[PDB]
Amino acid sequence: GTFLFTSESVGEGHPDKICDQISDAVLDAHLQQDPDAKVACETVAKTGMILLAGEITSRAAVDYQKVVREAVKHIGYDDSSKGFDYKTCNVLVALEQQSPDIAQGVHLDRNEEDIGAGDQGLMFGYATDETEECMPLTIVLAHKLNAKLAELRRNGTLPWLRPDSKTQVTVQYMQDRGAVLPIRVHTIVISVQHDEEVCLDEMRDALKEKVIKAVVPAKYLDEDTIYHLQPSGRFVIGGPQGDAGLTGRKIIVDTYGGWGAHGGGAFSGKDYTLVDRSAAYAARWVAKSLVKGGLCRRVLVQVSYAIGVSHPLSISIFHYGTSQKSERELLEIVKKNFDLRPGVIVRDLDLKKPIYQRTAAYGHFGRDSFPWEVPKKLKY
Amino acid sequence: GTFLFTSESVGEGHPDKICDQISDAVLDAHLQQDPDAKVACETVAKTGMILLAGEITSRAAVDYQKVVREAVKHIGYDDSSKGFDYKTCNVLVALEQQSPDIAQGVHLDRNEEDIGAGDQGLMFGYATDETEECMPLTIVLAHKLNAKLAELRRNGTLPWLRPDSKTQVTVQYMQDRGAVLPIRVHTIVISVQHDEEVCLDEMRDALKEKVIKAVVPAKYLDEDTIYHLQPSGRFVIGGPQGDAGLTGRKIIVDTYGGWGAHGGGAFSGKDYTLVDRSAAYAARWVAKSLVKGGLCRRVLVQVSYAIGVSHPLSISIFHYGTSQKSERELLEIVKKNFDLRPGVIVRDLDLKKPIYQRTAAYGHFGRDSFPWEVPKKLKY
Ligand SMILES: Nc1ncnc2c1ncn2[C@@H]1O[C@H](CO)[C@@H](O)[C@H]1O
Ligand SMILES: Nc1ncnc2c1ncn2[C@@H]1O[C@H](CO)[C@@H](O)[C@H]1O
Ligand SMILES: [K+]
Ligand SMILES: [K+]
Ligand SMILES: [Mg+2]
Ligand SMILES: [Mg+2]
Repeated sequence: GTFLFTSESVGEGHPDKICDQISDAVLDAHLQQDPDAKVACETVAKTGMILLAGEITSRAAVDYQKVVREAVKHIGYDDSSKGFDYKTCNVLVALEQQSPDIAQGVHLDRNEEDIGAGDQGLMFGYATDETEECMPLTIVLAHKLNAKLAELRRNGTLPWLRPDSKTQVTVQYMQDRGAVLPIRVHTIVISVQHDEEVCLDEMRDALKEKVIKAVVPAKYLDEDTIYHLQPSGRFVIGGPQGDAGLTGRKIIVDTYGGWGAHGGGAFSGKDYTLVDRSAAYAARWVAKSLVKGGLCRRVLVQVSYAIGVSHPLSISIFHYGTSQKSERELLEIVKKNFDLRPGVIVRDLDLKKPIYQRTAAYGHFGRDSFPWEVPKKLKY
Repeated sequence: GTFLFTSESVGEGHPDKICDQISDAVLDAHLQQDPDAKVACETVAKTGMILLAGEITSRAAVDYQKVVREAVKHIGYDDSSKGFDYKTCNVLVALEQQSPDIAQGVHLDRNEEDIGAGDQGLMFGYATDETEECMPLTIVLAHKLNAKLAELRRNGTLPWLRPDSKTQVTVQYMQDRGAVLPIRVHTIVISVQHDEEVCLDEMRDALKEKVIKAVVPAKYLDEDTIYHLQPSGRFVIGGPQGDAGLTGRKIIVDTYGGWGAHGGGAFSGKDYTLVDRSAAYAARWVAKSLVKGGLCRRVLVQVSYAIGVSHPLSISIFHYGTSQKSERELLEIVKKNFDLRPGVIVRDLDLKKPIYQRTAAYGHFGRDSFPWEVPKKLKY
């Protein structure tokens, strides 16, 4: 009755995550000046280059050079020896207004409450009672391993670390009436960029003693756990020099690590009218409210939209058999307690607030008591 | 016992799909000259611009200007009146060699059979007996609606159509012992770019009579079906001018439309050593072989890898209760019949053949009898 499940995460300096953080830094900069900014900012990163591409309509005056470079500085790429330097990289901007055809169809002359969806699409929310934060253990551990690397890099415990890292965690689970119970960690992978001077054995020892053992509860680790630590043997070249980055290429790292489902939309760089983000946040909020409310132990929520239409086209609830109530009953409860119009979500989840850069690494869910992580008390 | 499920698809000229097709055109061009080319080609599209970014190590001599422009020509963007023209757009190239640190860790001096994975990561395969091609009806219909638009555009039946389109299909399903049974189409969305001269009513009538009714079996369509046709009211600006495109931003459109699961990796622009693609193809192949072999009606397969390691780190089978055999038994059958090392997958699925551009629109699965769509006869 046991099975394996694997999730991955990446660090703040993984080239794809760099792009997500910059895109949300641009979004936050606009919202600080114009809460109703329309933002669709894609970022591309390669050796020596940050490119901004997309559509922004805003009353703000934003210094893109400063915003991008400050974001890269925060990540830690501040010297050519590290492969990338905020002081001297190229920043290119290819930003235009929102298409007037889109503007007239989505929000122009529409009361905020009844604004249309900024696009069609589908979105999922997921929650599982296997952790206090209602997230799969596989991805929670994966995120925390990268966070520990960043912590030990910035505090100088491991000065040889560089910002680009990847982790992967395989957990053995037990089935429990549709719910899942973690038993043990089966395999951990860690690859992290490092300086030229540190040897492989020193790095592998540190990754086991100072990162994994400092992160993963001992009850999940045993003599049989498999460790793949710096399995490439050498990872000096990294960041954008090692691998092109793009916004929206870590959407499973951003959400549930393969558990639940995904509708395909990226989060970073998008204002609240773009339901790919806001509706995914709302769907998480619904799912966690159902689990924390004791109606189920594990649940998947789908919603979908049409461009220009405020009300969702479909809503679906899948509880994996972990509720006494039928899925139909849960759907009725959701409809009585939630209003998933984008012009209502924005108020409930405070999505004009410039807090988006905080979401763009280590997952959008399970952390920091964002509004979508604070369950709603359900009436039924 | 009924529920809704929604999937979307996009056309060949959706800016994200444009990028996928160009990336695979570049991949195919290299493989035509060098079957062992190492390719990691990202594409970015915005008004007037195609940018290539990434890492290629190859003995080929490729004319990127010709390959990109020929791909855009094939899609149909051949005049400024359409928003984009292969003859006069900018093509920028930021391509470098594969990182030597990656090269030494993955494939250098390693027998082809025992080559390491080109990265860590997780991948899923999925199959469902609800259609002959073992795909969810929602996404099959969504793809076919875009294909019909492209057919009627290219054959001149609807000369006002332009290449950029999106569709979305909501199906009502019935539960059947873990399997799913389509009952009816609940909602269809179609948005497609059009010329300035055609009126909204003419377009909406054509989309219902010449596209939907020509694609969707009448048994699924009834008086209650909801149609959202050109719901924005105007879609003249489109393609990259309307919305920035990036490679790997339609990964759910590329796979199962929200059904099953996804590990996060993009397909287009990647050679066989990059398991994000090859292992996803192999996982589809496993899943379809199990369903077509009569061992289950609906199944999800996970695999995962570590960079530099040939053998998978984990394999998992989820059959939704649609088999008499346990999931453990199915896993044993998979292990006896499949070898999921990347240096074996390449031989079984012929992944050095330059056929990748054919996969980059209308989904990678359920079509064209690619090698991963031809089930393996299982011994057990
Ligand atoms: N030499 C290497 N060893 C391990 N991981 C690497 C190496 N070079 C790059 N990576 C990571 O793998 C990703 C994909 O190549 C990169 O973005 C980086 O995070
Ligand atoms: N005016 C419009 N109406 C409907 N869909 C549109 C419009 N403009 C662009 N789109 C589609 O929506 C996507 C996201 O904006 C675009 O890439 C395009 O496919
Ligand atoms: K890449
Ligand atoms: K976009
Ligand atoms: Mg990537
Ligand atoms: Mg997109």
